[PDB]
Amino acid sequence: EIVLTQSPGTLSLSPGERATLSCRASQSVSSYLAWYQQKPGQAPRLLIYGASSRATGIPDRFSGSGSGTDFTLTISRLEPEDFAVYYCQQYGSSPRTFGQGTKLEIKRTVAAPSVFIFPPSDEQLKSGTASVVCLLNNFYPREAKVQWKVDNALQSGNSQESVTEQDSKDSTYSLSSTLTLSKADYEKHKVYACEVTHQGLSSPVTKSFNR
Amino acid sequence: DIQLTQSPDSLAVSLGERATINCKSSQSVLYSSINKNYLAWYQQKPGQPPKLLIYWTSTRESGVPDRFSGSGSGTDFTLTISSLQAEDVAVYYCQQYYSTPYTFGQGTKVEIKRTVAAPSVFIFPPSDEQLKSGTASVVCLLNNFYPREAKVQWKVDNALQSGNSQESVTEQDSKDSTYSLSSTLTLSKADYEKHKVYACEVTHQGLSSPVTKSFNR
Amino acid sequence: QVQLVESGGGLIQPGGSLRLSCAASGFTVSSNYMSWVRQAPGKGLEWVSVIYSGGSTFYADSVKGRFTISRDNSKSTLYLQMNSLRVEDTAVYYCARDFGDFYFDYWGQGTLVTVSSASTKGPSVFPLAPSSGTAALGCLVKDYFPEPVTVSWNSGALTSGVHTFPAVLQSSGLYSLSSVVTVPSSSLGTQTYICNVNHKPSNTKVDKKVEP
Amino acid sequence: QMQLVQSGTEVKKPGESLKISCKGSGYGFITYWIGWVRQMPGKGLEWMGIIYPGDSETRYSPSFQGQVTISADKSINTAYLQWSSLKASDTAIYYCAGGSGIFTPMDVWGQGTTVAVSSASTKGPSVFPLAPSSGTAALGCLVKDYFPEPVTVSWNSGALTSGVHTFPAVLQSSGLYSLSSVVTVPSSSLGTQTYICNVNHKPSNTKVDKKVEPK
Amino acid sequence: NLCPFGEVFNATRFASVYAWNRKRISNCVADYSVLYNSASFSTFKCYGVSPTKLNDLCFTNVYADSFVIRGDEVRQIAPGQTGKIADYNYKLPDDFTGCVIAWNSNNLDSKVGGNYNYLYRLFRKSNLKPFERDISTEIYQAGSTPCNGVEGFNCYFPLQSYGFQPTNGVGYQPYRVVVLSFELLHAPATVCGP
Ligand SMILES: *[C@@H]1O[C@H](CO)[C@@H](O[C@@H]2O[C@H](CO)[C@@H](O[C@@H]3O[C@H](CO)[C@@H](O)[C@H](O)[C@@H]3O)[C@H](O)[C@H]2NC(C)=O)[C@H](O)[C@H]1NC(C)=O
Repeated sequence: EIVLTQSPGTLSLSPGERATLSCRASQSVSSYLAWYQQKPGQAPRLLIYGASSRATGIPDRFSGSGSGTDFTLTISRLEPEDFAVYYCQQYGSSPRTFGQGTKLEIKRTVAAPSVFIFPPSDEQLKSGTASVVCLLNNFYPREAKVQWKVDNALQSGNSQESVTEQDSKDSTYSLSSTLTLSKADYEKHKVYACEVTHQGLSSPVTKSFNR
Repeated sequence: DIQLTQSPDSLAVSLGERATINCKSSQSVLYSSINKNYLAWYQQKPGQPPKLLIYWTSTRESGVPDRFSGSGSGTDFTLTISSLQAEDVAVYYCQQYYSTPYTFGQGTKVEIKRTVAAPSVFIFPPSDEQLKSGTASVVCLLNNFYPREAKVQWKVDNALQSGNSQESVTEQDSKDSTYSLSSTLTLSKADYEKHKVYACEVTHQGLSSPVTKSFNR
Repeated sequence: QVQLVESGGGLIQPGGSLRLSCAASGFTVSSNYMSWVRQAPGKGLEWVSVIYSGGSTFYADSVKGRFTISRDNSKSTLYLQMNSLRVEDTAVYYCARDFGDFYFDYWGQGTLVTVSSASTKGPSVFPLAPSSGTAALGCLVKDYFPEPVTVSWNSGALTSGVHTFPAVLQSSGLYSLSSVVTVPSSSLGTQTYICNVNHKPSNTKVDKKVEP
Repeated sequence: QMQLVQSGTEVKKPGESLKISCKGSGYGFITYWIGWVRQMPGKGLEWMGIIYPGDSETRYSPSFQGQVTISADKSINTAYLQWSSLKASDTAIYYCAGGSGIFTPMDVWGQGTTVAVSSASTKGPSVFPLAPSSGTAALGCLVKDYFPEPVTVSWNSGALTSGVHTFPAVLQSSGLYSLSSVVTVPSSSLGTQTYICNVNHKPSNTKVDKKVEPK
Repeated sequence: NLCPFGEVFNATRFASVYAWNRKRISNCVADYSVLYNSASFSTFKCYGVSPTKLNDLCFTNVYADSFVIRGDEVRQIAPGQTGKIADYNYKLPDDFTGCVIAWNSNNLDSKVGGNYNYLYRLFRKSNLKPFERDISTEIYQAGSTPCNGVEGFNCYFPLQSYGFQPTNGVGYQPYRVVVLSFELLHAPATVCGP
């Protein structure tokens, strides 16, 4: 077993810059290293083989380097579609092993989130469960803080958050926070507010509704 | 799992006479590509590790005297010790290395055949020093006899005893090729003092009638 | 052109067997190295098995004695039997064309193998009514197992401004997903919005109309 | 030109782990495959397995496949036989044998390693006299209730060696051993000469010089 | 009148594994003591024969096969083995009777740049039969479209070059391998010991 330790874990670079990725090795593998690009929802695509050679159909802006233990993948003239998780694979000694990956983000301007709140539907309320959904739409950067305040009391333990990948258009994130409560514990309260703290907001934005 | 059964289990051959051991194989142990049977013979003197004598059913190991000859093919193999020096008293095994796992024979003991010698029967009452501790040990000794077969029975007040006697036999003596057997009768002091006559009855080929050695407490 | 299409993924109980198929186009399967590579949900890539052009088979230590790689040249398909499956084996298995046991120059779309003693359950879709410029609405796909679930808006007509969040595993052991769209504050009653939720493992297709 | 030297005698309780050693020295050992042979007391030879030290390729007998583990260290030219949990059924002398290849006879053998797996604890022997009684007289000593087995009995401190018979130890139902050694002397020197049996039990460091004479 | 074992073992150069050299040895008296008493070999695994007993018997012919492989591939020179070397370059029969000898040659076969002169076969449609030698350079046809002798899509060169460099690990280092095959057919025996 030989472990490939990539670095950094993730990166964030603007379009047109140069992205350098490092792939370390437990043991020497000579030039027997390959690089792969895996866009979200897609299979990995061969980018570099032999640690220097470029696979067919790959633009010249990609290039490989490194000799026996330290390897470098350099991507120049960054395009919005050239960003995904990049893996390095060695084939010097069996078994072949990959790296943990190295994500690449398309940086952009700071966009204030658009906050929307959705009360649970009456159809769902019949089944005995109420779901309150708070939406953060088209914001950058990814980092954001969402707090559930029911009757001005902070709630903890029933909120799950989901974040989409970077949108192809506007390169913006979107986050969903859902609060799950019983119909009983739901109608034992009046005000359901969602407070959002984001870099693009001067002050936290609160969206609330009354049952 | 090639099985190797060899006969006889015990062999008695006089000094200078011929000793023959047969080794039977379940499967064939012949390599066709080399035309050599993959069978070996080993000698194990008492208290010593086995020593390789003959390999490939015919060829003897370097340093083996010319009196050890291997023979046979297929599933039948024989070890022949032409003449018999006293330095050959051991147990001989036949082992195959044709295919893993390697398997040995059950073993064939070779003793020097000698004249029928009657045992010298001696019996020892338990010592007074041991009697203090509360256990009495009666020892019956058959000093020099041949063959090794001998029946030993303990009869206390003409009553047979079971489960309180253990036997130990020496190896064949290097000069006169005689055997020594000791049967020890173990009893508690209470059981020992509940009886008077302690007899040791011995049956042997060299005795016309059984010999009994006895003492009174 | 090269195509690699996979099949056979789904939900299987621990210890139960499953067979993954991978039809290949663009090359002869008998004359090429082919490998199976699995990627755990949220983890990295792991090589599983490889079959040489001469027919020789090699497997990883974690899958030896349980997984078997085979090819059917008459069907141009690469198979992967799995037999004694485990919960740890739950991963997205990829079909890759190996170049001399070294690197994978072509990959299949991948299929998801879920190993659990859980029971397949259909999702329930609930509307997210728009509040009282631009407006936001969506549907709530809740309490389904196992994933994937595909969500469409107006049978694929509504594409721009649609965000479908990744599924989240709830404390009940069931998945839940939300899909939202961005539409103008006008054209609310003039246009009818319906979300098409499809859960193939449960064979559930629900078209839920959303309106205030 | 190669010789095999094994580790020393082992006395262990049941459930203990054990790892005996076998080192070979001489010209070669790159051709030698090292196997292991078990010999239970009074039984024949049982082949346990074989290993090539260079690449640690190991082949096991089906009877010993999972019960034992055979390893090696090519750095020091030494093979190993390891038990994770010993049993009384493992009480046997273990030899390591060497042959110049797989499917070849074993020409170099070790001296053997004695392994005794018992719950019996170390105990010194008790020596009692086998006093002579009524042209040849028989006398001896009784060595009883000792553990482990290595026990040495001499007469007149190694001087009297003709006509001496030391019987093999017998394992009593108590888990201990008992040995008897007897000598053959003329019925004349009973009073003129003094006979003493020298019993030594190194594992217990017990030494007894017991005088024997008719009562 | 001794057999020319030194010409094989102590050769200045060795052949690639795909084009493995074989030296037929016959009509000579062979002394193998220079081999089993040596200390330079890293692996010496004999199957079915005993090197110490080599200076005792007779054979019809003895074959010495010479080539260079990697350290990780030395294990593949054995009966019943599978791998790139054992399937496409050099295969031993299951009933193999002989010895395989290898030693590290990182000092003779590794250059500052990759030696790239030792080669092995990377692509083959079927495994090699035992003791078969394939030195074809025909372009491997990975698809249904003929290659016509030009490399490209679905058309690979069947040979690959070992990248022997002194800075690599022990596994990647070249190892010179000499395989001793003993043939005993129903014919006059010409190779014997002293
Ligand atoms: C290839 O060359 C090597 C040296 O690199 C040869 O090894 C040499 O073999 C000779 C054989 O006579 C050895 O000489 C004898 O050595 C022994 C000690 O092992 C000694 O008892 C004798 O008096 C005599 O000197 C020599 O030592 C040995 N040298 C080395 C360094 O191994 C080898 O023989 C050649 N290859 C073949 C196939 O013969």
